[PDB]
Amino acid sequence: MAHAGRTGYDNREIVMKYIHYKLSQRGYEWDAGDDVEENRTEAPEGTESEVVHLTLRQAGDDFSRRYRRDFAEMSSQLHLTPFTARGRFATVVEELFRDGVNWGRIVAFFEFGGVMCVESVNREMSPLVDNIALWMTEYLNRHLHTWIQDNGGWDAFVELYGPSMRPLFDFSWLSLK
Ligand SMILES: CC(C)OC(=O)Nc1ccc(C2=NN(C(=O)c3ccc(Br)cc3)[C@H](c3ccccc3)C2)cc1
Repeated sequence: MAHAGRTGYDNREIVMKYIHYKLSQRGYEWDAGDDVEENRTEAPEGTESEVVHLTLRQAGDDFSRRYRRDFAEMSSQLHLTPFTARGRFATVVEELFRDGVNWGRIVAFFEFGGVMCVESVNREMSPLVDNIALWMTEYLNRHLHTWIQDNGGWDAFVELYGPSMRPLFDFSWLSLK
């Protein structure tokens, strides 16, 4: 069996943390159920897990900061709807893994869900924030679970998008229209 290794990250946390952070950046306070604003304990319990999120959230944030215009153009205009939001989410995701899955694309998947959350809050659709991120956890663990396991897991990604890893190659923008 498997025991002691560099693989075992909870996609649920990688998402919630990503959405919880990306949302705070836009001045949004997403209430992912668990709300404990009275425990400033930064104990070294899950330092490794934090990296997968820090390096990940930083990886996408770096690309977004460069193409903020292209993002704000599609985001600000992105027509969100709880009736076809799930359907559109798949369309954007399908493109991400349409030509194959790679650490780069995986970055768009996380950045994608973040945009929707920020766009939902604008249209007074906070409830969507929980639905969007939720679909990410399921999708990530549904299909992206195996692939990531064969791509050295988040461990490999962390090394590719580590803190020292200067601005390297980017992912093909999921041009949808
Ligand atoms: C974040 C990374 C992956 O970079 C991106 O490519 N992001 C990305 C790209 C395009 C859109 C768009 N969303 N669209 C939606 O209609 C839509 C609706 C609801 C939700 Br939830 C998400 C997207 C447009 C759309 C219009 C018509 C048909 C299908 C989709 C295209 C959104 C996000």
